[PDB]
Amino acid sequence: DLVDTWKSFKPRYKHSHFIWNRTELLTLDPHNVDYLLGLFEPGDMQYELNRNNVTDPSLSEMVVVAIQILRKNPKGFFLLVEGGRIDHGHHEGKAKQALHEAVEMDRAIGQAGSLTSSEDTLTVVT
Amino acid sequence: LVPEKEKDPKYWRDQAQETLKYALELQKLNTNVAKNVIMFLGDGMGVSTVTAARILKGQLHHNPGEETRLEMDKFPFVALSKTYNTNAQVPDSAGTATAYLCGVKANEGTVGVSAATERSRCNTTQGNEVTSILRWAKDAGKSVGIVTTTRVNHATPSAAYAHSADRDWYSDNEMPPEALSQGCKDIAYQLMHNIRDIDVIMGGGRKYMYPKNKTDVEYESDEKARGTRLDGLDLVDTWKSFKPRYKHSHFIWNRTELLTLDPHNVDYLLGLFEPGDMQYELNRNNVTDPSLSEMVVVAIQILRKNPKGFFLLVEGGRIDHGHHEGKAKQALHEAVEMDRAIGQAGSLTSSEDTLTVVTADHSHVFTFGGYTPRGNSIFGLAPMLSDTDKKPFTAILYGNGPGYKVVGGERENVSMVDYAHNNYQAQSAVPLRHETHGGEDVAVFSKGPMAHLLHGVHEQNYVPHVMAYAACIGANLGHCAPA
Amino acid sequence: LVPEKEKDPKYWRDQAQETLKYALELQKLNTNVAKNVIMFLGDGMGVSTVTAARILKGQLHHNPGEETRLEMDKFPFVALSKTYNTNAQVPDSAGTATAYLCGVKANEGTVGVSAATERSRCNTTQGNEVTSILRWAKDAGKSVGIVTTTRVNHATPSAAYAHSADRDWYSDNEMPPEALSQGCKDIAYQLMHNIRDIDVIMGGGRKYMYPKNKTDVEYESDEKARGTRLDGLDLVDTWKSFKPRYKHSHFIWNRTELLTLDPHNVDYLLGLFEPGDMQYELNRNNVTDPSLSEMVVVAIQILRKNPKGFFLLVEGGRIDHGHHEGKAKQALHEAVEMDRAIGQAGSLTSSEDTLTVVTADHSHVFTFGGYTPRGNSIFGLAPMLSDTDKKPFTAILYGNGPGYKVVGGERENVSMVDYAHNNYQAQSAVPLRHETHGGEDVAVFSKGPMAHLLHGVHEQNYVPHVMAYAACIGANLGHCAPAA
Amino acid sequence: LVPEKEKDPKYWRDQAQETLKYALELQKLNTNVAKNVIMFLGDGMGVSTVTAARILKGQLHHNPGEETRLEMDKFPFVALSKTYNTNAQVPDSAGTATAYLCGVKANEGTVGVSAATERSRCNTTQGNEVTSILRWAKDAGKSVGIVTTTRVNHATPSAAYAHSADRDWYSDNEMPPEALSQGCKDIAYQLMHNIRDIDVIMGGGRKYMYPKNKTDVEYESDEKARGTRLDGLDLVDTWKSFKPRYKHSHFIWNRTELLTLDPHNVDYLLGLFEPGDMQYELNRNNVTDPSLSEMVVVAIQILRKNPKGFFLLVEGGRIDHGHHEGKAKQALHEAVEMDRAIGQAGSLTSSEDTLTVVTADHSHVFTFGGYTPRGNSIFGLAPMLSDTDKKPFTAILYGNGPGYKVVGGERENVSMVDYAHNNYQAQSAVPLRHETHGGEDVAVFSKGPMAHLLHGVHEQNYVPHVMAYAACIGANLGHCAPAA
Ligand SMILES: *[C@@H]1O[C@H](CO)[C@@H](O[C@@H]2O[C@H](CO)[C@@H](O)[C@H](O)[C@H]2NC(C)=O)[C@H](O)[C@H]1NC(C)=O
Ligand SMILES: *[C@@H]1O[C@H](CO)[C@@H](O[C@@H]2O[C@H](CO)[C@@H](O)[C@H](O)[C@H]2NC(C)=O)[C@H](O)[C@H]1NC(C)=O
Ligand SMILES: *[C@@H]1O[C@H](CO)[C@@H](O[C@@H]2O[C@H](CO)[C@@H](O)[C@H](O)[C@H]2NC(C)=O)[C@H](O)[C@H]1NC(C)=O
Ligand SMILES: *[C@@H]1O[C@H](CO)[C@@H](O[C@@H]2O[C@H](CO)[C@@H](O)[C@H](O)[C@H]2NC(C)=O)[C@H](O)[C@H]1NC(C)=O
Ligand SMILES: *[C@@H]1O[C@H](CO)[C@@H](O[C@@H]2O[C@H](CO)[C@@H](O)[C@H](O)[C@H]2NC(C)=O)[C@H](O)[C@H]1NC(C)=O
Ligand SMILES: *[C@@H]1O[C@H](CO)[C@@H](O[C@@H]2O[C@H](CO)[C@@H](O)[C@H](O)[C@H]2NC(C)=O)[C@H](O)[C@H]1NC(C)=O
Ligand SMILES: *[C@@H]1O[C@H](CO)[C@@H](O[C@@H]2O[C@H](CO)[C@@H](O)[C@H](O)[C@H]2NC(C)=O)[C@H](O)[C@H]1NC(C)=O
Ligand SMILES: *[C@@H]1O[C@H](CO)[C@@H](O)[C@H](O)[C@H]1NC(C)=O
Ligand SMILES: *[C@@H]1O[C@H](CO)[C@@H](O)[C@H](O)[C@H]1NC(C)=O
Ligand SMILES: *[C@@H]1O[C@H](CO)[C@@H](O)[C@H](O)[C@H]1NC(C)=O
Ligand SMILES: *[C@@H]1O[C@H](CO)[C@@H](O)[C@H](O)[C@H]1NC(C)=O
Ligand SMILES: *[C@@H]1O[C@H](CO)[C@@H](O)[C@H](O)[C@H]1NC(C)=O
Ligand SMILES: *[C@@H]1O[C@H](CO)[C@@H](O)[C@H](O)[C@H]1NC(C)=O
Ligand SMILES: *[C@@H]1O[C@H](CO)[C@@H](O)[C@H](O)[C@H]1NC(C)=O
Ligand SMILES: [Ca+2]
Ligand SMILES: [Ca+2]
Ligand SMILES: [Ca+2]
Ligand SMILES: [Ca+2]
Ligand SMILES: [Mg+2]
Ligand SMILES: [Mg+2]
Ligand SMILES: [Mg+2]
Ligand SMILES: [Zn+2]
Ligand SMILES: [Zn+2]
Ligand SMILES: [Zn+2]
Ligand SMILES: [Zn+2]
Ligand SMILES: [Zn+2]
Ligand SMILES: [Zn+2]
Ligand SMILES: [Zn+2]
Repeated sequence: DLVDTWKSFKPRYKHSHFIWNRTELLTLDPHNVDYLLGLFEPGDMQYELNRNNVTDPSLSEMVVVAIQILRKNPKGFFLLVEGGRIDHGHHEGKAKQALHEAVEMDRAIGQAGSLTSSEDTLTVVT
Repeated sequence: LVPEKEKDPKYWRDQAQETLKYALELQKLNTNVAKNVIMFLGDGMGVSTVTAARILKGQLHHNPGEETRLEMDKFPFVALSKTYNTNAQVPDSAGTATAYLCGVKANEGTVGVSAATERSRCNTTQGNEVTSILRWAKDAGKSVGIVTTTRVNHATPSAAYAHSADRDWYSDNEMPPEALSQGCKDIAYQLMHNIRDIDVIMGGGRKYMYPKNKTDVEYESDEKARGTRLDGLDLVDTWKSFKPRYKHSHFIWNRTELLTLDPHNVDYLLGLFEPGDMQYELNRNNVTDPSLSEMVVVAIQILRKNPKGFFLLVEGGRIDHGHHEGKAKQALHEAVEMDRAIGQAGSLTSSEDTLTVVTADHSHVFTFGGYTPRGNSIFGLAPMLSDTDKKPFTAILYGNGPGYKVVGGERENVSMVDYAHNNYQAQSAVPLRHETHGGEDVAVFSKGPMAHLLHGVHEQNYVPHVMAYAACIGANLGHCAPA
Repeated sequence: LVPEKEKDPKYWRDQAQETLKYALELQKLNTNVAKNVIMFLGDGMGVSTVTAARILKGQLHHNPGEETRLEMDKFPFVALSKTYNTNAQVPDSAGTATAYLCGVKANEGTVGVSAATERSRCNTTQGNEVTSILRWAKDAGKSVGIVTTTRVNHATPSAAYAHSADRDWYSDNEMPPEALSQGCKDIAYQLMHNIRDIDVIMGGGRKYMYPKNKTDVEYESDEKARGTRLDGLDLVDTWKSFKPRYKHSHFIWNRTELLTLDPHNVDYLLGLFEPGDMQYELNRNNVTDPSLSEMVVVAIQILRKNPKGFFLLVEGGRIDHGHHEGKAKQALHEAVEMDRAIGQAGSLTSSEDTLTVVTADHSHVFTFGGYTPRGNSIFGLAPMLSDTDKKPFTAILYGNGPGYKVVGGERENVSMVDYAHNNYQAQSAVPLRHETHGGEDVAVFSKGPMAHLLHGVHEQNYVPHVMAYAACIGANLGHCAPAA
Repeated sequence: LVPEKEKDPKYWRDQAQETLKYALELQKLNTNVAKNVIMFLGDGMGVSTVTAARILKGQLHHNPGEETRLEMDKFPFVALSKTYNTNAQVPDSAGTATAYLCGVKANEGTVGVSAATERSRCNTTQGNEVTSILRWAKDAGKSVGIVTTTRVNHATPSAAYAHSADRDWYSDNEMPPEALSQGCKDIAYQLMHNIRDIDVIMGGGRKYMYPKNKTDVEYESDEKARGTRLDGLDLVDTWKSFKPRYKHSHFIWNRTELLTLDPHNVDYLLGLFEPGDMQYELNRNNVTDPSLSEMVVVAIQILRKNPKGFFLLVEGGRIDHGHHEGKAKQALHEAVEMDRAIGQAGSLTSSEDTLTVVTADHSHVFTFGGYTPRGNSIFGLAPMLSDTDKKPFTAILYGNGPGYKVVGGERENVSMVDYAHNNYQAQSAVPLRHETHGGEDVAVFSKGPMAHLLHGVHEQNYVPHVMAYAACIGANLGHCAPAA
């Protein structure tokens, strides 16, 4: 049980949670969780156009609380964000899914820009 | 002798009431968290050895000796350790090291494996390994150190990192060809491969790292110091290879390089100062070779950096070898030198966040006593001759060992020899090439967070469990659990 | 050997974590007032003696041995005691007794006096006497008891009541004329006159209580069992003559009497079962004489009456004698017999209000090694022969003593002999008529109220200062003061 | 007593070469960054006070005393401090405090200001304030603490936080209406207002914190213990209000509360244990008042939470008062208390990252002499009588102070009195109500990072410039600068 293994490796004076649906994500107090495991689908998450608004979060919703947690460390943070279903949309030849997957990551890039500062945060998009 | 102050009862009552005051203050238990964790292992340092070593330390200062306090005599909490191996009543060096380093009593001649393993048979090893508190530390992000005066592949240090079926398998030169075909790796090879980020390693075992017949740097004129690996490998080069190229790693081999260093500048240290075991403190080279205290100091200085702390294992080895030769003056002087290291380590850290543990793996058949007067030199004689053979005898006597001397049915008249010599072998009851271990319990000295948990008569494997629970490392971490 | 269950790492990991769990609950420290105090003194039972005895107690049950838990092993708190005398690096039975009973360290050969007293000089006694915890207990209304298997005027029990410049002055027959003329009195006389209402006295030494040449009540024909006193006093009668008559004072001398008595019915007990010392537990007459455990239970049942509590000094006395003789089997069985009495005391008292200490006055040069296999008989042999002279050797070996045996040249081939005998003397390095003591530290075992006050490496005389603090007796009553 | 080992030349040579061996290893200098900085200020601890207190500490363990080693004696590096003020030759507690805590020498009676400020003239305070190492430490992000046995608004502690033109302005009750109307605020007021986040504040002065005529928590019936504040402010409440509410800020006033706190949970501590100064340790109430070592231990445990480090100012301040009263036994026993506290601090910190400094502010005219024999009680007599008047004299003798006593034209035959008494005032050359300070130099004891920088004869204001440089706080940050 690698979810158990993930929990066990963490010192339990810290707050480790693990979640799987969107309600648990938007309920967390980011100021109060140190370790988070969010696995929301058995395989890949659905396309944004096919997302279920109640059981599954968007990419921006995940990126926002992800930044809010990582900021607590005084030494900074590193964050890797993958709008990685653009590729799956192009592979299927469904350009309407690929472009909507791209717009969603751009919305996320805008949210990340509001939660950090150009003066001390470097953001690379490629 | 009788000091004048000890003839006054108020002195002994004043002393006991101060001790009673400190005992009451110790009720405020230290329930902090062991950010750092140091274990001092006196090899063969039984209860009889610590008392004689205490008397020796004071006698070096022209005091009677019995009233001296060792550095470890100042640790607040003392326990007794049942040292027996799972297959040996009188235990050995390796199987005990698995007990106090891994938490599992094992078989004689094995390190890092449970009792399911059989000695020298390798197809009992896989699936039977056990991990050590050194591994538990690094897994939790701490730094780790191995400092010793024996070889780094000797039985006691090897239980920190290795999992071998025979303690004799130093390098692959010392292995049977059957065991190579089964695909088993010697201890020296295992030092550089199981935990590839041991920050500090200091001790001996230089020739088990160089290819066979390759000359040694310090003793080129000698061949018993030559390399031993049929591998043709170079584990010094190999050591340097698993560290990130941008980190500061050094490798030293003499004393000058040790003190030359900037601890604030080294991330990974490797010191191998002799081809095999390091020279007795009483025989050490001031110029070329460091002492155990010197090595402990820069070891702690390097390991102090890690914000999550460190674990350090110091083995005051060669206490064991001294008794094995029957030369008690060497074994006692090795014990006093480890006590200097306990003192230095006590100042470079704080008891508030550093749990330090001092103990032995087993004892020896070492005794002393002839109703000797107060202040009598620990290597001196009893006041009376034998009421059986009208000859003097030394306070120190061994159960067995090479001190047995008989000039044809006649036990040696000791007033004709230098019994206070460094290499003198006190008499024994049964002659052997080497004096044997002892099955009696050993003492456990502890100071720091949760040091009070080592309280009574414990099985030897219980020791690392406590040090694990205090640092919040290993298989149980409920000490850091806000209940 | 390897027992099957110990091949699993889960067995050691589980067993250890249960020991950790108990040690964590030990943090909540017993701080109640010691209503009762019990001291067990294994005379000469050093660290190496207790382990060999631990193996013996388990091998008498057909188990390997090393995994046995002695009744004293179950005690929560262990400390180490520095045993040296003011006068001696390697201490004796008497000077150490003054340390752990009177709180002051003294010269070898003396009891109940400071180091200002010089041995065998009587004019050095007055002004330098030190009192015992057995007296501090009595001055606080507690009942007091002394149970031993040596003479009741031996060195160890006599520190609780006597003050002498020589342990050797058992009766007035043994003192020099200058000592008698100088005013001081023999130890046996002191047992009846110093503190004249000791509740329980048991052990040997009967021949020192009756006038000279008085035939013993047991051995009418044994000369050496005849009385010794030149005084003429019947010290058993002097004992009877000192008690309040509205109390029941019984003198007994055999085992049938001891178990005939009704505890809740007898107030003062003096039981002297042998002329000299008591027989070893292995040589003990099952009919005429009682075991030490049988004496401890009868002693306790009499001493629980007093509402204020009691103090009881028990002495596994003949362990020291066993090592002095080279007979490891006798010394080891004496130790095991004392441990049985420890568990006997743990069932008749509660650790809630009873502080129990088990320790020793000093050690011996007794060892056992040889890399013996797991489960090997403690009296058995080492697996290998001597690589020097090809002949085997026992696990148990001594430093010095009468076990030395070179047969006109070579040392004895012990396959021809009886090394498991009760009276076998294991080989030694230096031949002596009597094996000597060890200078090493000895172990302290503590359970009960404030037992945690004995924690590390301590001077020997620190022990009664702790017992007297928990019991709220002696010089310092701060534990019963209005505080916390 | 002439100890037998000291008659052997090899003993002194073996020892000297052992001292020589250690000094050679000290050449490997400790040049790490001083994460923590601790300063022990022995108020009035002259050079003669240190040797006298050293002999005292050893004689409390039944030793001769002169060979005894104080905890401060074991400090590696020693220096001398020129203690004069700009105002005065023989300095005072306030002007020196500005020197060794703010790095600037000042006029007597003026804490926290320079020599441009004239004493009692407050129109000269603005523009002349100098900040302390405690403020530099707070500005660097470190926790800061103040532990003393005097009022927390006394001269020595007030230099760490206040800027005042007069040491006598404890509260507004003791200020002149000119200085109050001119706009200046009390040391007590500045304690809660200048640095509002001082983590640990422990000592005396409970009365200078509460409105006038409020009764004390300890001594309700004492009129002299009632509050003094004329502006009606509960400064103890002002303290709590300035801290955030999620923080654990406690305030305590007796020993039971201090030893009951869990340091891991308290964020800001304020301990005020007496209305004014605290009792001498020889007069302390073990039930209601903590010792100076007990306060130092808990303070270090709280300040240790900060990852950036901490600064602690400890003041064994009543050494100075004991000398002023002419009572050496009090002043000497005050010093031994600070030395015990120094030993506790060295147990809770490491020399690898903690620079500890022990010094005084000035000395007294206290001497001991008379060619006393080895081991002579420091409070005892000289071995001979006077050549002149044939009466004995004590080893301790003062230059001036209340000890001056002539029993009608002739000085007092001290064989009639208790010269060893706790309150005995040894005789002086000139009668005064209070013994005066001394102009001689004091010692400085340094251990930890860069401790070797305090090396020779130094102006007293040099001390805080070294401690700040080692901790990378204040003006010069060159120790943490990257290159070299
Ligand atoms: C999202 O996950 C939470 C947590 O598992 C769900 O809440 C649980 O719901 C079940 C049944 O409704 C209850 O038995 C549990 O007690 C609930 N747990 C908690 C912590 O609230 C929630 O129902 C899930 N929502 C969706 C839409 O899947
Ligand atoms: C300790 O080891 C160092 C390192 O090998 C020795 O310094 C070397 O000395 C030789 C000739 O003296 C030079 O060729 C090397 O270049 C030196 N190496 C370094 C790293 O400086 C040093 O001599 C040794 N000291 C002793 C006493 O053996
Ligand atoms: C043990 O050897 C010593 C000498 O080393 C013997 O004692 C000496 O004997 C000679 C002649 O018999 C005397 O001149 C000396 O005065 C003796 N004393 C010393 C201190 O040398 C001793 O007798 C020997 N023991 C035995 C049992 O033979
Ligand atoms: C134990 O001692 C008692 C007392 O001396 C013995 O009992 C008495 O023996 C006498 C004659 O031997 C009888 O006349 C009494 O009736 C006995 N009294 C009692 C109460 O039995 C007893 O014989 C001794 N026991 C042993 C086993 O020696
Ligand atoms: C020690 O004594 C034993 C027993 O007397 C010797 O063992 C026997 O030796 C004979 C021949 O010497 C064999 O025939 C027997 O079988 C042996 N006994 C057993 C039980 O095997 C032993 O040889 C002696 N050793 C020495 C060095 O004297
Ligand atoms: C030390 O101070 C504490 C706190 O003020 C005192 O504890 C209080 O005692 C009073 C009785 O005088 C009780 O009514 C309070 O409930 C107690 N408070 C707490 C938090 O327990 C304590 O009595 C003082 N001790 C001394 C010796 O003065
Ligand atoms: C100082 O006082 C002491 C005693 O107070 C005087 O010495 C004693 O005087 C009495 C009375 O004559 C004698 O019995 C004692 O023998 C004297 N000595 C001692 C040690 O008590 C002493 O004479 C006084 N000195 C002066 C100069 O007044
Ligand atoms: C949720 O899903 C429904 C069904 O596709 C859709 O009508 C709606 O726009 C989605 N978003 C919401 C409710 O925010
Ligand atoms: C390996 O272990 C098995 C155990 O079933 C044993 O039978 C076999 O002999 C071992 N290997 C060799 C080469 O002996
Ligand atoms: C080591 O130093 C000591 C110091 O005096 C000296 O006596 C000894 O000869 C030296 N030995 C070596 C091997 O350098
Ligand atoms: C003790 O008694 C002896 C015997 O006469 C005597 O010579 C000596 O002076 C006495 N000493 C003391 C201190 O009483
Ligand atoms: C004790 O009684 C048992 C059982 O009757 C007997 O076998 C044994 O011999 C007796 N004890 C002794 C020492 O004889
Ligand atoms: C300050 O005021 C006092 C009187 O209030 C006066 O004597 C003094 O000269 C003034 N000093 C300055 C600098 O104004
Ligand atoms: C402090 O404790 C000591 C301990 O013996 C006692 O003698 C003294 O009277 C106590 N004093 C106070 C004021 O509690
Ligand atoms: Ca989902
Ligand atoms: Ca070398
Ligand atoms: Ca009988
Ligand atoms: Ca108070
Ligand atoms: Mg080893
Ligand atoms: Mg005895
Ligand atoms: Mg002051
Ligand atoms: Zn792709
Ligand atoms: Zn070993
Ligand atoms: Zn060994
Ligand atoms: Zn004894
Ligand atoms: Zn004995
Ligand atoms: Zn001052
Ligand atoms: Zn002053």
